[PDB]
Amino acid sequence: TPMANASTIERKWLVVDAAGKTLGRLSSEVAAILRGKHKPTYTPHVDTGDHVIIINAEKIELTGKKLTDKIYYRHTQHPGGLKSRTALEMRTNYPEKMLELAIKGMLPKGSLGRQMFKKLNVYRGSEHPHEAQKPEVYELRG
Amino acid sequence: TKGILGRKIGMTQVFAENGDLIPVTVIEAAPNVVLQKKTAENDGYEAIQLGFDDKREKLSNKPEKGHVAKAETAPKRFVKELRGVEMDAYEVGQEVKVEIFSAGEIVDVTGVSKGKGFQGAIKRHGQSRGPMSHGSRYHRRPGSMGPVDPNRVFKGKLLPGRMGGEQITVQNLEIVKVDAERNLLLIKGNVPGAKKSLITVKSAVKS
Amino acid sequence: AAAAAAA
Amino acid sequence: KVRPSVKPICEKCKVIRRKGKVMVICENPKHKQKQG
Amino acid sequence: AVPFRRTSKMKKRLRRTHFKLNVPGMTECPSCGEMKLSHRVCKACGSYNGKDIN
RNA sequence: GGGAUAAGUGCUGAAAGCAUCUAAGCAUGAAGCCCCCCUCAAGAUGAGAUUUCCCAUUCCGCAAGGAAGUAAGAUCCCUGA
RNA sequence: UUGGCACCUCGAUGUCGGCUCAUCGCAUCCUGGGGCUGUAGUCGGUCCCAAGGGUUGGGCUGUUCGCCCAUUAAAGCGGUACGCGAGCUGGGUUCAGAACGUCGUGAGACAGUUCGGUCCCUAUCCGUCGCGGGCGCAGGAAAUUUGAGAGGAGCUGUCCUU
Repeated sequence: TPMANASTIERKWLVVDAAGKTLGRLSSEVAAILRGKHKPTYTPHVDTGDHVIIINAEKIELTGKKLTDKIYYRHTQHPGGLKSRTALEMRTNYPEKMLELAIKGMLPKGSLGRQMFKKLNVYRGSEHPHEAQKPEVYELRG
Repeated sequence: TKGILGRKIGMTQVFAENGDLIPVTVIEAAPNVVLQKKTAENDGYEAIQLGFDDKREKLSNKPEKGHVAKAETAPKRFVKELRGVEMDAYEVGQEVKVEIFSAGEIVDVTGVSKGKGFQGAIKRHGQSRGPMSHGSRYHRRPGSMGPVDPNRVFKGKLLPGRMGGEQITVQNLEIVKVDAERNLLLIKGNVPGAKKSLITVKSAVKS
Repeated sequence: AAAAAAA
Repeated sequence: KVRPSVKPICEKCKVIRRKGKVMVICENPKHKQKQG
Repeated sequence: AVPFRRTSKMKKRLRRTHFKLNVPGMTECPSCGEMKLSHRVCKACGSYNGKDIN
């Protein structure tokens, strides 16, 4: 009886700037955008969410002493395979997969989660190659 | 850096300037023709392509014939890249010869090692052998797969399999003699691979 | 005891 | 010396708190104490 | 060395995917046919490029 | 041999007019770490990149698409390591 | 480690010590960097940071352990069903025979000792080690490749100058 969209979803493109916000508070909003929680036509099994582009990923910041205390782990399937780096080294070299690990942590787990991860595009600032899609600038709610 | 690639013939012994006897590996490695120059603005990195041991037109494809048309040369059996050479210092179609190496230099030698087939753990991994007597039924076997508690075998457990056919690099070999007339390089020591196989000789990482 | 001598 | 009972041994000892750690520095180097 | 569970029908059919055998290298015999497998003497006419050698 | 470092050694300095390795800012510092040494690596479904060939047929399906022959190329079969 | 309880297994969870293969944690044996020393120098003592690598050949005993011989830079502690018997041996425990000492009238018994004594399995699935066939990578191909990631290696003695 209620509406449930399928193959009629219109997906927009959004640009999110990460110059002054946390890792962090923006990542939950980006995950909610990618899920489609901002649209009234949300249906939980058809991925009504839309594309988002994040620029200035190197300008991200995070409060406290997390630059030296937050540790990322990438354990292999080999014994003694625990490899670790700090948040400063992960931000300094390539913070793109920092942001994608944040979004992947806040996205749901499943086939739709891997599908909604594909709409995310994180780039080192401040230009993106998606000008042909004509993305609009999105301002964060807070 | 500099380098050249070719075919090794076999091993011999050469005494030089004293009574001392040197094991010598003979490599035919000339001429090599520059086929393609990789640039950072187009390919993303700097490298050159070297072609060796040209063949008949029956054994070469039309893409292979068209790829070597720019260098003005016959199609060649072996193509490999060298990275990173001193850019540019070589133009497309220039012949690289054995005169670039003097007979006192230190070079890196790499190649595909000899195949041994599917071999047991004793030969493939150097594992020690079980007793042949005192009632023992155990020899030539790889060992216990591990503990009980993980309920699985850990990755990296050394087991029988195919030995050889992989790329092996031997570091810091010395050129004994260079032969510009007969296109030969004489290298001190042992070189991986079988006879008439492809051997790449590059300058060592100094120092 | 617990001798494994099953036949 | 590293002990969890960092105390001023003599009158010249001074109690400091470098890096979130209670420490005693003194003119005598035998009185240097740290915890943690 | 004892099977813990029985193999289902679908797993057995998936294992029997590569159990099939290929069509031989059979070609037209120039003398009579038909047909003749490659690099062997024809069983019908007994000829091979192209004398009757039996 | 490089970069950030641990324990330590510090420089300039106030909270607290002094003093102070620290709360801001700069160093130095280990066979630990991340590279430089070697090897596998785009099924990295995020499937990347460069060079060079082959070309844009026929018949149905009004659209999507489906069959036959073929070019570049590869394979069946054979001589072998 | 010795214990306590008896929660799981008695329509079976094979138990010691060795062989083979290892992996992990430092409360670090050496090697690396330091502080304090009643550290003149060498050698030392104690306490920090550090698991990267390496941490032996025998005689005795089934032995772990332990003692001794000769080295070494050192011959480190533990966990993984006191790691590992569908990977291996049965010397000891722990069957059926026979003795010694002791107890029991006796049949017999003894963490008291000694001699001898059947260790099955053709791997279905997950795991691991190698090798192939498909399909994908918005045309079909032949080559050359960047590297997200992953694995390997990582030890040290002695002599001469200063």
